[PDB]
Amino acid sequence: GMSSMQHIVELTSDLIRFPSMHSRPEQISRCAGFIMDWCAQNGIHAERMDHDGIPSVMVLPEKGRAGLLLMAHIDVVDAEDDLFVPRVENDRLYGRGANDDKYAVALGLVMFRDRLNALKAAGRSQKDMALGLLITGDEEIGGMNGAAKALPLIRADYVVALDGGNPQQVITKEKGIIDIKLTCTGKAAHGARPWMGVNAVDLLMEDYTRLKTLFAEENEDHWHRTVNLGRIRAGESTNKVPDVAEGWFNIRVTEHDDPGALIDKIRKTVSGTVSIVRTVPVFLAADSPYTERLLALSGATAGKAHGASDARYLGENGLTGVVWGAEGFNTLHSRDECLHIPSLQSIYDPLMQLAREMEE
Amino acid sequence: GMSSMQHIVELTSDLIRFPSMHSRPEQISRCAGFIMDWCAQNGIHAERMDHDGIPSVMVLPEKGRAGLLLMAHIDVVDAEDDLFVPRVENDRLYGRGANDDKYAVALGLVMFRDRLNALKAAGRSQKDMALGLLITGDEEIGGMNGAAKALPLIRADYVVALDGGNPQQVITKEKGIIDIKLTCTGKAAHGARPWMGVNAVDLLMEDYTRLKTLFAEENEDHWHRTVNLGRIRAGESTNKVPDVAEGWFNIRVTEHDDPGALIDKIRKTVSGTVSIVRTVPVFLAADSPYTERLLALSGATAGKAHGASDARYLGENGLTGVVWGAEGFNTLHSRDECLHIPSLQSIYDPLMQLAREMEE
Repeated sequence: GMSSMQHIVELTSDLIRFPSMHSRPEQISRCAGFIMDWCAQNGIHAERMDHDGIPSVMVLPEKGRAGLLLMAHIDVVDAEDDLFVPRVENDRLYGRGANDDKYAVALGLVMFRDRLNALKAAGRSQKDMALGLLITGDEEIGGMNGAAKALPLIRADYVVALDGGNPQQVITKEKGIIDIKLTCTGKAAHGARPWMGVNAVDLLMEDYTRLKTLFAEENEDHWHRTVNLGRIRAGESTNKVPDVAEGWFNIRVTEHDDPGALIDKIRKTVSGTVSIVRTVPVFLAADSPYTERLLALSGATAGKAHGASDARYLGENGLTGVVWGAEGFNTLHSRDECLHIPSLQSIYDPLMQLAREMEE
Repeated sequence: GMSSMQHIVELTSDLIRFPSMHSRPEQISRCAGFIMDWCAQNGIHAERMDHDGIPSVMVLPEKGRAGLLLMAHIDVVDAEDDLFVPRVENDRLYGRGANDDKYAVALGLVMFRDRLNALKAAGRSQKDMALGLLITGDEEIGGMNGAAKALPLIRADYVVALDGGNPQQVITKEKGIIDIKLTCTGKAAHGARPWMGVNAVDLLMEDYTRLKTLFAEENEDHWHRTVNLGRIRAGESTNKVPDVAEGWFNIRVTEHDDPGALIDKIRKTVSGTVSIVRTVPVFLAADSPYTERLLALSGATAGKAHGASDARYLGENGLTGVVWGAEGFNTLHSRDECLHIPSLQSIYDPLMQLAREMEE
């Protein structure tokens, strides 16, 4: 018989082979179908939902409920083709999704199987489980059709979003997001006589300089608000002075940067008009005896992360939880993406003990 | 007199009703077809040829030859629908192509018909004409399939490109054009950790700042090289650091600015990669007794202009000519586009006299 550790690496490797990028929606779907089949072949009842083309799989003690809910996702960021061929080197598994986030999917699936098999041997059944899984297909694009739709269906006592941190760091804080569009209006003219116009790109550049002044803080841990000019658009014809320029900025906020105040200050600082595209709140984990117990069981300490996750949906659903994960050496979203294989046990052991303590 | 010019107003108005934009090649073709039918109906022998959907309509005394060739174009830049319904008010004809350039087409055709009928009444025929017409369908996109193809087939003593200047100014010099694309490559990163990337938009903006320092010459008539950033594009997702940014620049050059030297200097100065979209040489009219006679007949003075035209093809075909035209109040390419109707006589009379002098 194969070890659970080896089962997880094998399953993770299988999942990696689906190039489940958002530009390949049928691959996200097929990867979810593979999961449904894996559950089926293991005697595990799972339920699939699909919302506006995004699949989520729920693997629960019973419909609508779990004790300890593990939340993970099967969508991945873009990679070149070679990163969809998993490989092991020394104690590392390499590939897109090795640490973000297919190992977590594999780990939760194996944990569920393992514990269900133990309960069955004792004459108990899936309804006796405390552990449940939520596996979604759109975390990388903000979770609107995945976690946002699935979480309202699940009464859970505690949620671990297995998509961040490391074995020593349970994430209790993540930066929020304000995406804005700045529109600068100049004056059209013929490119043959451009002194008769006012180039709206030059205006947008002047505003960008001004906007950067509100993002002047720096420190070693980069724990401060940041701004990123993600997209710019101006003009159509090469030979006209453009009269409208648009820049889309991705602002990240700490818990101390009130978004409303910051929006007001930005509007006072720039000459162009500022529209708000979307906000994502800072994640602040609720105080919980489950968190204290997880820290005791794991030896991790509470930490903070730059990126937002599906943990942003816990509060709107009155759920409590944290972000956690195995060791990826900060290689997420890169060609070097890997998983430290031995670190799987560091996650499995405390989560399994927690789940068992939560059983009746 | 005005009743005779009214024939040109009417014909121009009919031509304006064809939305002969490049996105509507069938309308360019149909408008050329209308012209061919008009010639036949008026007892004028005309010839059409096409290259990649661009018509050239030639109305000549004999195959391959004219004395005074008038060169004009039927293609127009885009407009809203209401600009294709011609209207007259306050001594002005309004619509797309009213001044750029369907009035000139109409003017040439009416000149040709008027003089031809007089010749026929005196027992002469089309072979005895001095006047010829070249009507093309791609001046607005650079003429490579119109004027570029027709001019090598026509020997003319003098050419008037009726597509610029005004009744007081015969244009003997036009700036050249260099159209470039600048591509800057940075380093992708997630917008949550932007310090891990290099923003290609910042790179492009920095190169644009550099590029401006090569266009620092100033003088009171703006007779110097210029640069216009016409279009900028970077990014898809707000939440990534963009790794490629593109800008398209329209550069104008005087006779003093060698285009190869300037391109080389640009490439040396900017960090990004510069691709040449196209170049158009400076137009410098050859000295000619025909120009001196036209000035005498019209009371115009020689001038220079910032924009370019199909006159840029004269020199490479060994032809002598100038740019001239009726009064459009600089409303080309605008919603206000119009022709001052009384200016037609000011163009008709000197050109008709010059042509008669070339018969003798």
